[PDB]
Amino acid sequence: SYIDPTQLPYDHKWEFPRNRLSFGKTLGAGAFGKVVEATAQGLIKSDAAMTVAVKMLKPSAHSTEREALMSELKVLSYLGNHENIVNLLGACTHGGPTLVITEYCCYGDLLNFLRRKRDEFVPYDFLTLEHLLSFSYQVAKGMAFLASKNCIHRDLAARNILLTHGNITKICDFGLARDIKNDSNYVDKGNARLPVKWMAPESIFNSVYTFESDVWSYGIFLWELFSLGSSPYPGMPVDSKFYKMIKEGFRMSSPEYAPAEMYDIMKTCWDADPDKRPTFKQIVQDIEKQISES
Ligand SMILES: CCC(=O)NCc1cc(C)cc(NC(=O)Cc2ncc(Oc3ccnc4cc(OC)ccc34)cc2OC)c1
Repeated sequence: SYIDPTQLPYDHKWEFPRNRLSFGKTLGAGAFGKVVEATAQGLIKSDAAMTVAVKMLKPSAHSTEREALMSELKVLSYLGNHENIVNLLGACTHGGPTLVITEYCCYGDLLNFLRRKRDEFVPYDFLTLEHLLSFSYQVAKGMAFLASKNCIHRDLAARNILLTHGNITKICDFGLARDIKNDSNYVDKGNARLPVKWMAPESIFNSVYTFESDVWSYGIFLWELFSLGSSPYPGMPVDSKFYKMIKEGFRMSSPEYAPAEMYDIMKTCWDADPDKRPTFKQIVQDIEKQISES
């Protein structure tokens, strides 16, 4: 962490009346929080209703989760509106519990979209390599933006990327709105339940989260993307042998649909030395080159 989100301001330009929100289906839910679909009235100038996604806490939440949701709101408010990030539309801080209102992404999380389109994929409404290459570029653009705003995501994965109109991918963070206890992609590591297969060695062994640890996770995201939604390190459990192999330089082979030039990006993201890993800006530039050559 580079910034203290508790020292960030909350612009009351974001404040929305909670009486104007009609709650619908649950998009995602965890132990202490949820993401719910809602209709927001008078959010538009013409007073036309619109579909939004509302993140909020469950009555099960404690003061830690209440602080975490307020810091999340202050970070989302601070970041501003970028095309490859979920865009904050408003919030309800008075009259009750905190409600973080964002745009609704038509097609949900990228992981489930990739698994759904797996059997309807062609390299050259069919999913293609052109789409995958555009998703990899958009995620590095969004991540390059967060790094410039001194934000470390800490949980970069296909599950925390959303797909909307015109094949636009948006970085999100379900966080407390994800059931990490029942998600096999989160392992028990001490007092925590962490996404070990997406984590840099320095994050696992020293709990260090940098710009470079987020780049490692991006390399895992790329493997997921070009494997069409497969789980990393297939058939390998998170045990004593797994940590040993990662420290010994073992890295996954290319996913089945990854261009050789994308696997090169993956290999550099997974360098044991964080200083030898590319920046998200270098990655954007690298993918730009690859896209232009197509
Ligand atoms: C955690 C603490 C912190 O400081 N974090 C920094 C940080 C950084 C960034 C880039 C984003 C965030 N936060 C969010 O992105 C919150 C959030 N995440 C997913 C959400 O899920 C959905 C949003 C929109 N549409 C959907 C559609 C769907 O199925 C159709 C299904 C789900 C959806 C909704 C939602 O807010 C309401 C937070």
